[PDB]
Amino acid sequence: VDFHGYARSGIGWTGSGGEQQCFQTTGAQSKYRLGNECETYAELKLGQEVWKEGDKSFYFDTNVAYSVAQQNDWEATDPAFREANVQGKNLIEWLPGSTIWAGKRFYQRHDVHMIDFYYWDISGPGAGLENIDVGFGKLSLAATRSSEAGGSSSFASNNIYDYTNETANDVFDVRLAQMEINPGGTLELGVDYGRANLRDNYRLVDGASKDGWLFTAEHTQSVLKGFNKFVVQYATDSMTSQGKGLSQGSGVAFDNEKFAYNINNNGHMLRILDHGAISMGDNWDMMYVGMYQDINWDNDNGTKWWTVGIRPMYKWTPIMSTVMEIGYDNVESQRTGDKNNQYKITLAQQWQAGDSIWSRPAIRVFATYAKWDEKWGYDYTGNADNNANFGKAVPADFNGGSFGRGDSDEWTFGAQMEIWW
Amino acid sequence: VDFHGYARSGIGWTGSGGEQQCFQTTGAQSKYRLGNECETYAELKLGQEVWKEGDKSFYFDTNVAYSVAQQNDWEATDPAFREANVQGKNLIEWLPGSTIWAGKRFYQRHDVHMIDFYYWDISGPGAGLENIDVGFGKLSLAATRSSEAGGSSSFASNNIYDYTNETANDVFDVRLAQMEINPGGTLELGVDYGRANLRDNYRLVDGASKDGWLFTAEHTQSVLKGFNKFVVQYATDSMTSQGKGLSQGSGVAFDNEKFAYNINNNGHMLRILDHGAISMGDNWDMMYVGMYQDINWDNDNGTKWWTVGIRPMYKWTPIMSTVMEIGYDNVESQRTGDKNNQYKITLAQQWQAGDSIWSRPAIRVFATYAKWDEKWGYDYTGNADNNANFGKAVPADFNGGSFGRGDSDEWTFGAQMEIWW
Amino acid sequence: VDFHGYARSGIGWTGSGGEQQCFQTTGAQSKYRLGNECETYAELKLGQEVWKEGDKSFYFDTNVAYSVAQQNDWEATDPAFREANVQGKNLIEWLPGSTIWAGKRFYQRHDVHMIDFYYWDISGPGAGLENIDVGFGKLSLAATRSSEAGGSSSFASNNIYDYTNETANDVFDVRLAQMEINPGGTLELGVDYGRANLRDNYRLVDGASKDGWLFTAEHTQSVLKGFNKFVVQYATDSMTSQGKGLSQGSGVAFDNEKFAYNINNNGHMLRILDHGAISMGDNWDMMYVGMYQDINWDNDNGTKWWTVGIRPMYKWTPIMSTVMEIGYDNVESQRTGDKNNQYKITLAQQWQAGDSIWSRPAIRVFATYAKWDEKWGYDYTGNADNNANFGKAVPADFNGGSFGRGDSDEWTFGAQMEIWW
Ligand SMILES: OC[C@H]1O[C@H](O[C@H]2[C@H](O)[C@@H](O)[C@@H](O[C@H]3[C@H](O)[C@@H](O)[C@@H](O)O[C@@H]3CO)O[C@@H]2CO)[C@H](O)[C@@H](O)[C@@H]1O
Ligand SMILES: OC[C@H]1O[C@H](O[C@H]2[C@H](O)[C@@H](O)[C@@H](O[C@H]3[C@H](O)[C@@H](O)[C@@H](O)O[C@@H]3CO)O[C@@H]2CO)[C@H](O)[C@@H](O)[C@@H]1O
Ligand SMILES: OC[C@H]1O[C@H](O[C@H]2[C@H](O)[C@@H](O)[C@@H](O[C@H]3[C@H](O)[C@@H](O)[C@@H](O)O[C@@H]3CO)O[C@@H]2CO)[C@H](O)[C@@H](O)[C@@H]1O
Ligand SMILES: [Mg+2]
Repeated sequence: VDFHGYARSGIGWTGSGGEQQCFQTTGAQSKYRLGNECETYAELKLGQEVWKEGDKSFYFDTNVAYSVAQQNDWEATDPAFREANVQGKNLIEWLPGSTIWAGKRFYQRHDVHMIDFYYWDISGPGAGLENIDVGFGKLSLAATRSSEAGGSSSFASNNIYDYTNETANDVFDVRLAQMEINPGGTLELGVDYGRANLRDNYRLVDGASKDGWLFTAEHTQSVLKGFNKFVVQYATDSMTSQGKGLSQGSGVAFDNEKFAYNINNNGHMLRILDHGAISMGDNWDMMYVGMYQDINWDNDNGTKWWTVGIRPMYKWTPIMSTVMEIGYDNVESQRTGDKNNQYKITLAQQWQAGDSIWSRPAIRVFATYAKWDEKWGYDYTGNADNNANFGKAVPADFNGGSFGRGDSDEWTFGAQMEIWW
Repeated sequence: VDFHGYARSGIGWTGSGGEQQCFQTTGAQSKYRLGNECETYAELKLGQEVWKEGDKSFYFDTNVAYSVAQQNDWEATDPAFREANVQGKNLIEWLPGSTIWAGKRFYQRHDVHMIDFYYWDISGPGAGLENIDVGFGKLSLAATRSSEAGGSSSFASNNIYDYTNETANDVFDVRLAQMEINPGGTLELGVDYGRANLRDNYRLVDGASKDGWLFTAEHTQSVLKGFNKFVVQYATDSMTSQGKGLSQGSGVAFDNEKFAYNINNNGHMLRILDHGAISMGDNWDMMYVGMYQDINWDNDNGTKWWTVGIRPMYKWTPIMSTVMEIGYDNVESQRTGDKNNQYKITLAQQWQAGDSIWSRPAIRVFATYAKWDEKWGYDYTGNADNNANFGKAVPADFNGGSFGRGDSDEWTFGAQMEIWW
Repeated sequence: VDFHGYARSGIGWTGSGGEQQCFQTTGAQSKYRLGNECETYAELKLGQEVWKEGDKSFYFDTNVAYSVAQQNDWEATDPAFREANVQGKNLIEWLPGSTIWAGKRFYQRHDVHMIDFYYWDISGPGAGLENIDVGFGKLSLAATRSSEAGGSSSFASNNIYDYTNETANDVFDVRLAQMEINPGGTLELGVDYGRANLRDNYRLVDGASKDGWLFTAEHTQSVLKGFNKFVVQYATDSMTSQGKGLSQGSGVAFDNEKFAYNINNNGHMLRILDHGAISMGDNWDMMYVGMYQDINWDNDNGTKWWTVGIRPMYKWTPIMSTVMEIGYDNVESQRTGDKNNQYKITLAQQWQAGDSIWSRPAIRVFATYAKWDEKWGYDYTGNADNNANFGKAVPADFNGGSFGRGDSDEWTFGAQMEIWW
């Protein structure tokens, strides 16, 4: 049996009082990871090569995820059965070196570690013909699925409350990669086309986006004994809300009281990202991110995001170092023009089973500090039925109430373990 | 650690629209498997031989099942802890080669793959003395348990709504097998006696079946480089409803509104089955089933079922083939004399890690087509309290409403993976 | 992959009728284990040494628990994700042979097998520096966490029903062990200090205990080819209710109707324990316990407990024996002075993969008998709101109703498997 996974777990305290807290800017889709994670998360994989004959082989892989709050010993939970697929390599003579697979599978995800941000991820149930050799590069083809909670109607109503049927969305993906545009660099290009796939007779709301596009282009340059990635992405409509490759063409959301409300995503998104990790000499390592994301919706509720941070590691011993992370966020509401922002600074002393910023297990002892000043928030007060502004960006003092995290401070500290195997 | 299991997973589309659908005749207890399965199901076993001394050994086995809808990546679920038992072989000098075991264990199940139909299965918590050598054959003894949701009353009421206590049922099993009645053939005989085991003072409903019998006789003949099984079974009363060896002597069911209703199973069942797989030459393999099942209940709500289908595999390469399945069902209501029926035809191109119809992993790409015409259905409209005909067979247009699947068509298609290890 | 666990599973019957029952004295915190367990419980561990360099190594461990009722095959359940931690040994040059760890981990538990009683157990999320060599003995340091369901208020109310916020408690532990006070004996000493850690601004009830102490001293003497432990413990206030090392300084409980009620634990506890297992010759083994526990609360609802039992094993063969267990309990209510008591006698014939009372797998076939006479019970009738005596000790006939198990008899029997690996 093969055994792999990821897991993080720990214990912490908040400067002001009680269990530890985590800090994320209202409107941003991420937080600066170090000494700013508040869960025990864990994926346990058990795979195995079940048959081999020369070049031909069949591999079986599975994944079961657990997420608990780590406030107690016995903590019951509903695990997620995230992957169970079979991949057969070299089984098709004519297209050599390629694989065909079917089943639930995490499929070629692209992410940014220090902010735990996945920027191109279409995993889920699916199937595909992977790694076909096109000479100048490798070309892969796949189809995956997602399905939104409700959003379709059995008959034609004018009442959004009748659109409660789960609505399926398909994604068709095509990538061309490992092209050496330059010396040291490579270029990957991909096209994603998604669409809500309606049951015979069902109907979507009026004006629902329905389908959409995501265009990705990623360049990898080898540098300072490490690397640098520069991405640029462009999304359209039903692909703007998730923004990783998955489609939500129905435009209907739901309150905690089962009331349907309208999230319509016609619009577009533009992403410009650059991240990497470089080694400078023998005693330093350092990861870094810089991103600007702009979701512009017709519905006028989009946002414009900016981030930057760096994680420099300095090594006393081959297995003892001092890590430091500094991050800055700033989100501006499309609807109101206000701006929310924050900055965090963490200081940690770790012991890892490695000599790299990328090596783990790791055992940290840290201290984090954050100061934010938010001037807007989302209005989730009331009910999708009571409230008409339900789920819209609204200023910090809108109608004498108060939205957003405010303008304060805080510091937390503790011990943590993190590890991929 | 030992690692074994079963798992199936995939992606599909319905000709008419949306996610894929599966087809099963109303009244039949099975569907023709190929390109007609709509879940990600998976059992993960982790066992181990914990002690051996010569002939003596102690084996530890466990099983944990997962079933999700494969419409998304993160799909939480409550797993079933299905087996955790210990078997010790040769530990009793006097009866050599035999095992004694205790714990939850799948125990000697007999099924029919293409229709995924288990026809003799009494697994659950239990214990037994297995494989005693009686000279002309092997004789095994076991006791397993089941318990129905409610069905007993603390005091004597006349109101069925007072019969809500979980009611336990025990099964006592005896089999005599591996007897060579003829050359190439073998004969197994088994007797099952089950009964509801009431708590001190509790009482069952008036007229409740209470106990019952299942008699099995299975002949296996070696043929065409494969085999053929011919079964004949006979059940009585509290063994007719489940019809695999488990007992339900209480006769009380429950609506989705927690209202008790009366399912009384006094009557009998007669099963005549013949299935097998044969190889004809070097380029063809083919599985086949033929069955006739008649449940006759006093309560007049039984049914009379008929099935036939064949799955012929033709192999282009030692690892690439074209499979085809064709199935026919026809169920007639005891209560109304009407008949429901259907026929399915699937065509698939697979790649397996084998050269057999029985070998897997397998990766299929298929298309299925079905046409049914149902003339009756079960009335589950209303409430066990609102409705008096709750859960009874009723014609297709009974009281202007409509029961059954109707008289239509459909075709689906997709990709799937399936594998036992 | 490393694979370990514990698991017990089986099938049983009650003399009087139905599934088997288990017997525990009202007020006692344990039952005499043999042929007196009614669940399928199982922990499945999968660990692994992920990196080693000479003396230095990093170990990864995990645990997932399942508990089902064994009344059926398919039994769904919510598993508990109990441990996921990383321990790195010898990573700190200056303090050699010591480990530093972080994550959810079972940490140095001390228990009493025949009564399944854990008397010093602070496991949960946490971190620590383990096994520092202090010359005359080994000194370890750790901090673990727990959190009670509710018990804090956002503002200052006088209504206990406003104290519904989960309230966290930290524990700080220090032990000094492996000191050879005498020849053959050793001495461990430990101090535990726990306290509810309130969020900025939240408040506890008036008079809430808040914090507390647990003092442990355990002496182990090597004897009769086995051993003997003699413990003495002393707890104070917020450590008296759990009484194993975990803190509950809030004093607020909840009915099944979400109504807060007051459990206040100011008081103290005194524990005197002596247990062990000895071998006498070659044909006998025998475990034994003797304990006296007195929880004295200001609130006057404490109890005074007494137990004694012995489990003598006599071995026919190196792998076939006859086990016997005899236990006696007697609890007296602090509030009413009444006394509850019981005695059990079990007789079993087992087959184990060992020659010891401590060796398993084991497969038992047994019969148990118990006779009790309880004269008081807890009043859980009504609601924390309806009832004012909710949850208090009350005599057996208080207000014409009836509390406690009464004065009866019973006998059960069956087969079971049990195994740690
Ligand atoms: O295994 C490689 C991978 O390990 C780590 O990624 C894990 C994350 O740490 C963990 O939070 C989780 O990520 C989730 C994202 O937060 C969320 O945006 C969404 O996409 O679901 C994710 C769950 O899959 O899981 C991943 C891995 O399963 C590490 O951060 C990565 O650097 C590394 O690529
Ligand atoms: O492992 C041998 C076994 O593998 C396959 O059987 C699995 C079925 O595919 C799967 O559906 C499931 O069967 C369930 C039945 O549908 C149901 O009638 C009832 O009896 O519960 C069953 C769950 O145990 O599980 C089995 C195996 O666990 C394959 O179909 C068989 O040919 C083969 O014998
Ligand atoms: O693995 C060593 C350990 O095995 C056995 O202990 C298990 C118990 O049999 C099992 O009931 C369970 O114990 C629970 C206690 O009943 C309860 O008081 C509380 O502390 O939670 C416990 C769950 O951890 O689990 C343990 C082991 O996980 C055996 O009894 C012991 O002798 C032995 O030390
Ligand atoms: Mg659940």
